[PDB]
Amino acid sequence: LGDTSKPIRYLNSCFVETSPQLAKVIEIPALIDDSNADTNRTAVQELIKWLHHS
Repeated sequence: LGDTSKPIRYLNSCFVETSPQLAKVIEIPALIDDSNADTNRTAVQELIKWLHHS
């Protein structure tokens, strides 16, 4: 229930944003839109591609 226009931040073991390949935790700003209860398929596609050998 947030804003579906923010980028995706990648976090390593530390608290500094780094390269996507050397990342540990994915931070999705929002999934369900706060305007007309929409859904964003970009985030799930990125999650699917990242949850692999990357």
